[PDB]
Amino acid sequence: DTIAAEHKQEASVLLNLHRNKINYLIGETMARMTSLSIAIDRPVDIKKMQSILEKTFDSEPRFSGLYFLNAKGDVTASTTELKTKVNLADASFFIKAKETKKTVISDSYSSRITGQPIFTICVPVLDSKRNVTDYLVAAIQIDYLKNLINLLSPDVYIEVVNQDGKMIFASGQASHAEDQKPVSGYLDDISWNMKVYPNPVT
Amino acid sequence: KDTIAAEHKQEASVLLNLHRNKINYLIGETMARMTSLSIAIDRPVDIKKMQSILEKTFDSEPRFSGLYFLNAKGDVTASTTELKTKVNLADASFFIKAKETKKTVISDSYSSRITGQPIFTICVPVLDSKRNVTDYLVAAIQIDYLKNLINLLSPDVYIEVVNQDGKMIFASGQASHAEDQKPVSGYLDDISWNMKVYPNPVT
Repeated sequence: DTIAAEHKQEASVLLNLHRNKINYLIGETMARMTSLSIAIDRPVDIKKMQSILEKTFDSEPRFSGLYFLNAKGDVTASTTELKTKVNLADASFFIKAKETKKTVISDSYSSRITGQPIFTICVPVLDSKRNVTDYLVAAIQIDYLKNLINLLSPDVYIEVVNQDGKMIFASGQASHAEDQKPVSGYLDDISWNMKVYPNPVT
Repeated sequence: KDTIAAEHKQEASVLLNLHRNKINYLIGETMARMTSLSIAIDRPVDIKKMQSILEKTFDSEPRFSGLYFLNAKGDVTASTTELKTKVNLADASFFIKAKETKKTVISDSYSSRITGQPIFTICVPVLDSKRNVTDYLVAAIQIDYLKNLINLLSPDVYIEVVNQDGKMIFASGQASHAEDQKPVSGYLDDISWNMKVYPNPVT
C-alpha cells in the first residue's frame, strides 16, 4: 500500500513541474506584450508594429500568431498572412479587455485565423486619457503545451480541464490511470485544472 | 523512523523546486520585459520617452531598486531614482561584460552605487541594426525582495542562498532548524547561485 504512496508523490511532483512550465509561459508572454504596449510611440506606425510583431514571433514555436487590433477590433498587423479582413470585437476576451481595460487571458477556442485550438493573451493599449486605443494579442497553440508535457511525461496520464469541464488537452494513455485518483491543481492566470494520474504499482 | 526522514527530505526537495522556479521566473520575466523594450523602442532613442517608459515600468513593481538607462559611455541618462550627481557605471562588472558580449548579463549581488542597498542587476545591451551597442537598459532588484519571497512561503524552514564562491546571498528562516540536517540543494538557471533547503527534523 506504500509503493502507491511514492507513486502519488511522483505525480504531485509532475503536477508542479508542469504547472510551473505553463505558468511561466503565460507570465512571460504577458510581460512581453505589456512592454510592447508601453513602448509604442503614438500615433502607431502600423508598418513599424508589424515588424516588431515579426521580430517577437521569430523562433517562439509557442505562438500560433501575434496580432494588433484597432479600437474597433480589426486586425491591423499580423504575423499570420491574412486572406480577409478580420474583426474580433465579438470575442469574449476582446469584450472583456475593452470593458476592464486590463490584460486578459482567454479560455481555449478554435482560432478564427488558423482554425486550430489556441488561447490568447490580450493587452489593451491605453491613452493619456486612459481610453483603449488598440489591442495587442498573442495567441498560443494548445498543442504546443500538450507536446511540452508529453515529451517529459509520456507514461503518465495528464488531463487539463477548464472550470466548466471542457477538455483543454490530455497527455498519455488513459489506461495508465485505471483505479487511480488524480492529483490536481489549478494554474495561476487561467482557470484550467491540471490532473496528474499516479502510475499503478506493479 | 527512517520512513519520516525520506518524507521531510522530500518536503524539502519540493521547496527547492518551488523556490528555485520562483526566482528563475522572476529573472526570466524581467529579462523578457527589458528585451521587449529594446525591440520596440523607436531609434535613435529619445531619453524623454525613455525616462517615461522606465517610470511606467517601475510602477507597481516593488521588485526593483530601480530601472536605469545608460548611454554608450555608461552615463545614467534615464533613471527612476532621483539623482543628485551624474553617475557612470562603465567600471561595473556587468557593464564591462555587456559591452563585450553584446548579450544580456545578470550580475552577482552587490551594494547599489545609487541606493546603497544590496541588489543584483539585469543588464540588456541596446543594439543598432549593424549590431553595435548604442545603449544599456539596466534593472536592479533588491536582494531583500527575494529574501521576503522565500520567507513568505517557508518562514519555518532554513534556506541558504550562496554564490559559486561561498558568499552568503541571503538566508531565510532560523538556522536552529538546520541542525543535524543535510540540505537538498541546487543552482539557479541564470545566476550562479546555489540554493540550499534544509529538511525539517522529526517530532
